[PDB]
Amino acid sequence: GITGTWYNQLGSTFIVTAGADGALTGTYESAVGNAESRYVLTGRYDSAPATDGSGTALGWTVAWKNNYRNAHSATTWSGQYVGGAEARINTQWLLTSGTTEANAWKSTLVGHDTFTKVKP
Amino acid sequence: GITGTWYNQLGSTFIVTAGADGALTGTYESANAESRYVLTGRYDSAPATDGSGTALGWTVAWKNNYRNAHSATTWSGQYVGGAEARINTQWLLTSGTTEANAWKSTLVGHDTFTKVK
Amino acid sequence: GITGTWYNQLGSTFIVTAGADGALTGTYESAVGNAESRYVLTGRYDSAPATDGSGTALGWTVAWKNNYRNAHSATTWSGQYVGGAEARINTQWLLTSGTTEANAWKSTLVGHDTFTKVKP
Amino acid sequence: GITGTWYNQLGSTFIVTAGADGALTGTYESAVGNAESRYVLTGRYDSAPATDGSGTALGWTVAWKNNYRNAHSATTWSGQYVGGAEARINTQWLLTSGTTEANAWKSTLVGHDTFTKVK
Repeated sequence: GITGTWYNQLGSTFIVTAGADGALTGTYESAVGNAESRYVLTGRYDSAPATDGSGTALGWTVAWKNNYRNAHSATTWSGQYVGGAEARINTQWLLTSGTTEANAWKSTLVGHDTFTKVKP
Repeated sequence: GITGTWYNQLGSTFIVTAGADGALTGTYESANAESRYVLTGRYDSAPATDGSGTALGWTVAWKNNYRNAHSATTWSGQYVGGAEARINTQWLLTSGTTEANAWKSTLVGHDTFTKVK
Repeated sequence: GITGTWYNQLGSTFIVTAGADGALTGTYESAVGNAESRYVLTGRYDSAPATDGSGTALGWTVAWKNNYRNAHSATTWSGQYVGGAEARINTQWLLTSGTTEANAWKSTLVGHDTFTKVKP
Repeated sequence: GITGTWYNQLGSTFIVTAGADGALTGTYESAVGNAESRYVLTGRYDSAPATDGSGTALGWTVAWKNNYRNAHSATTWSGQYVGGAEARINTQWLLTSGTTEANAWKSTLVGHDTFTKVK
């Protein structure tokens, strides 16, 4: 299932536990950006997905502050878990930095990450 | 300044506690108990003090004890304090789909939250 | 209709002509970023919208190169025109910069612009 | 390097001409290529990109109306072209449908497409 250790296409490490109540908890270690070591993540997933072959919807957030760095920013990943021989979590993400109002127009980056249980 | 009740532009209500460890926890009501859902997320607990906003994000999975849309929304944005405080966000809403329908699985939009209705 | 001079919430100026064949042409002047004076835009719109009260879908692109500056980037706006007492074009946009592969993960900003024929 | 036929990961095809002035013009279609699947495309690209190894920024729009059908929607692709023997156009896209105001919150889909010169 969702619980386990996942890697995105750039080598970031996503260590997640999916709880009975729909909770996602764990740590994220980024391979890019103003980041170093692990950061806390929390999120939610559908704990009773459809039974028609559909994926399992989920999302989570990392605020890029830990005991060693603070980038004044946060990423959310929104996506779905797809089971099978090679399980996969396909996501799109938004990375918002704290800005002044005049700079808010350039506050948010967008991209897509795919996660598997093997290193890229 | 984040902890409390917030209201978006379309009649939703966003109730949150910002914990000392960077946690966001609370409930989201998209319109009674049938419409309330758990939310969890994170925020920058040590933001800059130069006029910049406070970065944050949270997730709602659209399942409760009454309904299940097989979908989840993430909001990514920043809190801005002051007399007219706001949380300005962009969001992604992914539905569980088959592989053939995955290309149309994700909606995008934006929400602005205020402390007054 | 769509043809006219529009302004977004930051004061950018969008001068557009909607042709009978579905073509959008005109110029864009940005209130923000590495930009000066007018830039070419081209795009498309639905020349036969639904008759059920729905808006009119459209989109356009600006490459941020003109005779004065070149930011090595391009924005696309995707949205719909909504007729009314206060006509409005509501959009969401993607701004992609030319980058190296190592920097591609942070190549794309995302936002939302609303345009009116009155400058806010 | 942009002018020619490109294929995405899901069976769509587009033929584009990159003009000297920065114009993109052409047609977007399905793998089958039947007339009912073909739509006009129009966009812009950076006609003087950097020389430091960066990609070439571009974007284009397709409104999903042709002589045969009308989905009352339009997609914009925003991305960069990367040349070489394994040339690519890497994009993210937004697909907005015309909606009433009550339904505008769910008017816009987002995704990503990768285009290659080979099927």
